[PDB]
Amino acid sequence: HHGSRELVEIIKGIGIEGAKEVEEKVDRQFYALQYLFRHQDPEMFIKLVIANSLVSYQLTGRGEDWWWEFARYFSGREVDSIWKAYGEFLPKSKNNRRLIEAKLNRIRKVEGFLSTLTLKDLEGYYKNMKMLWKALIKIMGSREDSKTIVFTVKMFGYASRIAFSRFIPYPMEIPIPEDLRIKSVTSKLTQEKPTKFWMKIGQESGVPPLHIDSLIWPLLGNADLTPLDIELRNKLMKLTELLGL
Amino acid sequence: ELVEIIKGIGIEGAKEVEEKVDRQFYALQYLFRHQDPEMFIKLVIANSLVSYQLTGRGEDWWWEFARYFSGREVDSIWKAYGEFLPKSKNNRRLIEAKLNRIRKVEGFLSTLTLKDLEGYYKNMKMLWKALIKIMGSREDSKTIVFTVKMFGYASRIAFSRFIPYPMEIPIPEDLRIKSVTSKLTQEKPTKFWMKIGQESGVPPLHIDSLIWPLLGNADLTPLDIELRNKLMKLTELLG
Repeated sequence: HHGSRELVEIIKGIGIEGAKEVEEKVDRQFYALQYLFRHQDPEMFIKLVIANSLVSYQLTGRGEDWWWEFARYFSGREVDSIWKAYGEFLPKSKNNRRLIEAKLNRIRKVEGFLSTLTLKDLEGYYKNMKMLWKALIKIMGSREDSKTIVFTVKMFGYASRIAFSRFIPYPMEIPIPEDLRIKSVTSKLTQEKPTKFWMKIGQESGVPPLHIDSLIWPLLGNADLTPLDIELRNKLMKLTELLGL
Repeated sequence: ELVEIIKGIGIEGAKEVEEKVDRQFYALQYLFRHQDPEMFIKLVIANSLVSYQLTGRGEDWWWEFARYFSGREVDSIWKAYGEFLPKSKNNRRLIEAKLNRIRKVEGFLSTLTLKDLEGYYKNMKMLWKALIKIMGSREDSKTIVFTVKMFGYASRIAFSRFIPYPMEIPIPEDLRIKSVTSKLTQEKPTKFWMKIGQESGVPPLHIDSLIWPLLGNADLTPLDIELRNKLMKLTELLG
C-alpha cells in the first residue's frame, strides 16, 4: 500500500478551487440541478436531490441521463409526499426502473428524516456537512463509507450551493464514493481500499475526497474541458496520465 | 416543411434548448452566481457589444468572460475591459475600437438601475433601438441583435421570468448562418428567416437557438424525447 507523491502534487496544484470549476462548468449533473432549481421550491428541490441520490444505483441508463430525467420530471411539479411521487416516477422512468421495491423502501426511510427539516435546518447542514453525513448514516443504517451515502452528501452540496448562493467546501472526513469504476481505476494503482487510498491523497493534498471525485469523473468519461483555463486543463491532462486514464 | 417543424418545436422548445443545451446560457448561469444582478446584466451587454472578430470560438470567449468577472469588483466596465482584452486568449483583436465601444455603452448603462433593466426586458425592441442609436449600428447588425439576445438570457436568469424575444428582431447574420441558409434559399438570411419566423410563430432570435446546437453537434440528451425527435428532423432539412 504505497502512496502517491505525484497524485498528491497534481491534486494540490489543482486545488479545491479547480475542483469547484470542474463541478460547476463541466459536471453535467450539476447543470441538471441548476435547471430543476429554476422550476421548483428551494426546500423541496434540496430534499428531492437527497431522495434521488439515495436511489441512484444499479440504474437502467447513464447517470447523466438519469439526473436530467429527474430534473425534467420534478420541474414544475407539486410534490406532497416524496415517497408517493417516487412511487409514480420510478416505474415509468427510462433510466431507473430496476429494484424499485428496495429503492422505494429507501425513500420511505429518509422521508421521515426530511419531514423534520426546514430550509434553515438544510442551510445548517450545508454549513456543517459532517452532521448531515452522520444523520444519513443513522436513518439509513449504512456504513460511513457507503457509496450511496457519500454520493448523497456530494449531491446535497451541489443543491445547496445553488439554493443558498454560496460555496462551502466538502469536509475532508467524507470518503470518496467507491463505485465499480473508481475501484477499477484505483486497482491499477494499488490493492489498497480506494476509500483509504484516496483519503490519504486528500489529507496530504488538502483536497477533500468528494472534490477529488469531481476531478476524476470527467476523465473517465467524455468531458468538454474547454470552459476551463489552459493551466487547469494542463493539470487535468497530467492527472489523466498519472491515473493511467 | 421547415416552417412546420419550427412551428412544432415552438417558442417553448426553443426555451428548453436555450436553457438546457446552449453553452452561452450555461456560462451566464455560472457568472450570475458570482456577481451582483445589476452588474451581471451590464457586463453581459458590454461583452456582447465587443463579441465580433474574435481570436477564438464564441463559446470559449463567453467562458473566458465568465471566468474573468467571477467574483470581481468592477469600478468601471471600460477600465475592466482595458485590462481584460489585451491579455485575453479569445478577443485579442481590434482592442482600441472595442474599448471605444465599451466607453460609449458604459455612459448609457450608468444611467440604469436594476428596475430600468427589467423594463428593457419587458420592451426589448426599445433596447434594440437604443443600442442602434448609441452605438451607431445597423438594424440587422449581427452584434446588436446578438446583444439583445444575450441581454434576454441575462434577464431571464436575473429576474426568473421568461419573456419571448420580439418577432421584429432579426437573426444574427454571420458566415455560418449564411452557409446554412444558402443550401435552402438565395434570399438574404435576415429576410428569409424573418419570414420563416412570422409563419412559424417563433421569433428569429429563438430560431437562432435551434440552429446552433445542430451546427455544432451538441448533446441533446438533456431534452425530452419528443423535442429531441423534432430537432433531428430539423437537422436533416438543414443538412
